[PDB]
Amino acid sequence: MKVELCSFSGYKIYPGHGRRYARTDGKVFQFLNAKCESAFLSKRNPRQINWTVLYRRKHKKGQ
Amino acid sequence: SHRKFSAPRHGSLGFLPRKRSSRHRGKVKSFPKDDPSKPVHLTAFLGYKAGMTHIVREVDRPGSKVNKKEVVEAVTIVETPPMVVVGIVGYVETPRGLRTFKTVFAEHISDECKRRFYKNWHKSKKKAFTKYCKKWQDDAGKRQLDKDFSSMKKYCQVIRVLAHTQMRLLPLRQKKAHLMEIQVNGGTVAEKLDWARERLEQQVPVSQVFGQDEMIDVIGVTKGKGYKGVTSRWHTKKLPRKTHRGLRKVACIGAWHPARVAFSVARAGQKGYHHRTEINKKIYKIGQGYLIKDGKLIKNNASTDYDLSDKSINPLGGFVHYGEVTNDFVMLKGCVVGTKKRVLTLRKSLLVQTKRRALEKIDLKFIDTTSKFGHGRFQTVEEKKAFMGPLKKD
Amino acid sequence: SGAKFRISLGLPVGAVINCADNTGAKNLYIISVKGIKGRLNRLPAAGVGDMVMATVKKGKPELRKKVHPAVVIRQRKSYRRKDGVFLYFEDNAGVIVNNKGEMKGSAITGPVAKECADLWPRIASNAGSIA
RNA sequence: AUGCCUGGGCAGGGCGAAGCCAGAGGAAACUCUGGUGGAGGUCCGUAGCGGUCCUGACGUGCAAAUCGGUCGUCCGACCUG
RNA sequence: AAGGUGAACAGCCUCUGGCAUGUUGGAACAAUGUAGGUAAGGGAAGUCGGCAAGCCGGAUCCGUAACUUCGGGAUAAGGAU
RNA sequence: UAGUGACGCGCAUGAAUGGAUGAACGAGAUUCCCACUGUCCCUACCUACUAUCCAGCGAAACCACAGCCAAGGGAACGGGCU
RNA sequence: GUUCAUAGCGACGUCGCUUUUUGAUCCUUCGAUGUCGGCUCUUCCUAUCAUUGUGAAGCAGAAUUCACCAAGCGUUGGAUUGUUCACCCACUAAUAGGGAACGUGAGCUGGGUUUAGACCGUCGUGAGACAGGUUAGUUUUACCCUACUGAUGAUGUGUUGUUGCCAUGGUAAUCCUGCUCAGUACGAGAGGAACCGCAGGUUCAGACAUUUGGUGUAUGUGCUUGGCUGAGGAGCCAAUGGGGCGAAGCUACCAUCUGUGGGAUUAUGACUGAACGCCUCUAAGUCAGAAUCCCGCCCAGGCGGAACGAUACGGCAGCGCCGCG
RNA sequence: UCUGGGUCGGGGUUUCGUACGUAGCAGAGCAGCUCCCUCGCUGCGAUCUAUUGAAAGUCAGCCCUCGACACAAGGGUUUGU
Repeated sequence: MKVELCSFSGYKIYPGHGRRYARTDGKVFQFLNAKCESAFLSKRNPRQINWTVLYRRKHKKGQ
Repeated sequence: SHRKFSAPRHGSLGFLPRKRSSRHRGKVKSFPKDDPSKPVHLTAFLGYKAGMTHIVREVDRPGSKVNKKEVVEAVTIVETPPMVVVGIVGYVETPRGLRTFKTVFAEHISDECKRRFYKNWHKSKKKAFTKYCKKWQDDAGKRQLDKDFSSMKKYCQVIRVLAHTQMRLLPLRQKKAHLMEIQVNGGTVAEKLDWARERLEQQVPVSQVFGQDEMIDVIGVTKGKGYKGVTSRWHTKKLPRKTHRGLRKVACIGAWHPARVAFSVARAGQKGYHHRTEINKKIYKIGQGYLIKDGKLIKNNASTDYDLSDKSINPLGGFVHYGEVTNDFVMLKGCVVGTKKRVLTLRKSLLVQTKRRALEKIDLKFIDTTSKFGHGRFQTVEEKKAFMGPLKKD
Repeated sequence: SGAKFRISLGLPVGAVINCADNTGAKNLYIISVKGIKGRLNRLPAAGVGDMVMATVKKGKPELRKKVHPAVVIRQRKSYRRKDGVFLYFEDNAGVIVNNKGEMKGSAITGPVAKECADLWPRIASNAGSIA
């Protein structure tokens, strides 16, 4: 079972859950849920949204 | 005149007494025909629907486009604690039908089974089977019981066993156990009666009655939906918006010359709570309940040879609107009739199951355990803790 | 040998998909779908990799005002794979084809769904990206 | 329904006609540019007047012709005691 | 004929003043309805007919065709904030 | 079989019983296109007020007698007759 | 029809069936039976378009028309027209024909017949007429009885509870594509099958929400316009203020799962076998035989049964078996 | 009386997205004071940073509680072989 990473949030996507979006330019994205899907489609930058793993890496939260 | 454009009718004419089922527990309308060559075995069991989840496995059907590829299937969990045998009953075939001949109950009967005989348990004095148990503690009673068993052996053609579920081991609120007659199929009538008598006042697990990779039937009451219109009950075409006296209604009921409404006309009424018998449900996994040797053993429920984790079939926070499954369970392919907490009857298949898809062996690779109380994203609380790290509530 | 493994279809009769080949056509108005028995008041629906009949509503006058066979490559409606992933391609795109399955063009712009690629080998051969 | 007499009433905005001022060009005739001006049985639109469509609601109704939305007009052949 | 927003006597909120929701109340939220909404993909393929609903909508800055009675069309169409 | 442009052979067009044209306008009648949407594919869900039940108050139309069907005849399609 | 009447047709004549067309009569209705279409929906008929089983050829295969048992299951989406009718486009096994007061208006629409306002052409001096065209033109009432869908219930079983039986009714699955057979049988060639198997799909039926989508007033959590608590904080009003995300619950071939086996035989093909010393499926007798019929699977369960448990300790009681009055 | 259920609270899960307050040498800048010092001090100031994946809701039709509270043979109508 190939577990994918969410293209917006970064959470692991199990085979049962998630959604796949193949853009016309020729690249594929995986979305954990409709929240992340809508956030990505609204062109929101994941590094400015607090709960995103990219935001946590950027702000050095935890560890 | 005739109908211009032909179209198939709405609904099934063979399924339309559209009334709330008089019974709540599924009735086995037909048991498998007993062949007097196989050993004795119970042909049915009584479980309770808990919830549904995912399953991931590799299929082994040659020639298919998805052969030797990972697939996901929806699986329904039915918690099936072992049932206590409390009585036996004989049936004699008559030209009028199948008449019950003699019913013999056990000496000791649990309060869970006793609750069924009383509509009100708090008000009653719990006097059921008070003088009947005296037959098992007297010489005259023992002789009478032996004579009854001999008469059943001589005359009865069909022998069924009265077994009741163990409501104590369930998270359900109710304590009134469900009793059920299960027809025993096996050898001669004498050997069958001897086996049934030996199994008296004994537990019966699901491994005895059913095995892995078996096609069975699920009998139960549909989740009720109350009074419904024709558009929902029979899925008829909706009238256009311009209609004056409603649009979610059947427009033409019948013709003029027959001055009566036919039974085949789709009418508004009760929808749901219908007795149903789904067939060809595949047992993906018969999982063992919680057992203790030194500590709790919860891995046996959801851990597989490819996952080797410490997860149980219970998702995070338990099953929604059911509880936590701690007893033996059966995992069936696809959905089954009835809502949560609903009692279901599992019956052995009535047909010779010789098919490419019905003989396929199932080897699971991954069992989903994400919380169903929303969009769950973590399989286990340990993984969630590892991913999140420390929180403020620490 | 491999089966179709039906998926969600969201291109009924009347859908205008975009042409994804260098034939010269811009739009393809779907007029009907092959291999559909039909039902009363039920519009035929076309999914990924389904053979359809279309008309060039915009493009070369040679291709306009005539019926062309075509194969649907991408659909914006999300369809479920056999392994449990839902996929949609952000647009409805198709390519003009003949009766025997040979493409009338020479190249395909954008990705091509794996269902269509497996069902039509020539479209897979001309495909740049799969799924 | 119409004629007459005597009274009352009709937010806020768009188009910017005659007339006038300044600048530039011309040999003249005069012509272009920027302003001022607020005329119109002028346009959007409220009060008012009327009743297109939903053939909507109701249709032993609130009502022996009413209600909702959407509507035409709203400085003049206007409305009204 | 008050204050705020607002071009406004538009709509909405508030002060002086007025009232108990308009010939009754309680308990559940079944089917039909009346009045509002939302819907993945297609976008009139439904229907006699785009009926209904929906789309655009204020202001500022650009731009504005055919025709013409040269007055208009015109807030034409189409763009940015 | 609709809409628009040309032909006249016009059952039975035609010049103040006015012909042709026509900028602006029209809650006038039609055709096509763009965008838009549950009109539809194919229905689903939510809210308010009824419909539901209860307390109180409480009518009206209609009414030969009353109301289960198949066939027959009949005054030529019966709830009554066989 | 290359030869040949009956493979398929069939002139000159002739015998019938149907009221799904128009006709004739006026028998019922003028103290009113709502007058075309379309939408929705149920059932029925075969004069069978396709699917099941077969007979036929001018049937070598494919294709094909002819005939038989046969109505179980299907008979589509659109441009035009109010249309029935009609033609075309595309798919498909096929887009077969009809009835039920020319089914169906207290079911819907009102598009055009068919009130009143108007325009055009013909006719009439005129008012006016036009199966000659165009436009706008109110579709009332169920709470009554029965029928139907559901829901309490009802007489008996001494009373209740239990697990069950069953008479009766309803009935359900249907069709197609791809691989192998096989470029094989067949055929000079072109072309081109069929049985059993494997993968699946169209329509329909029964469910269910793990996933995807929808709804969303948990008015759950943020963001915001106008106003109001002096302001910060916390809030409210603007018929759900608007707009993102959204738990649970309902829901979509818009997600997912499942859909079964026997008996008698029809058409037909046959065995033995006389009538008729021969021959014959038939006269006696016998075999194979299907989307047919019936039953099984499945829904309900009879003014119908089943055995089993307890059967009124009371502060007054009330009962069950035995025997003889 | 498998002691049961109810209320509250605690966790698990889940939805949203980082609460009020505090501090900052962050912050387009602006003003006062004066030690005219303009990183000097004091103030206004969309927003940002740490506290803070924080704050808030979470069964009414989600799961464990055995942590605190009270309550739990009680009320009325019945039927005989």
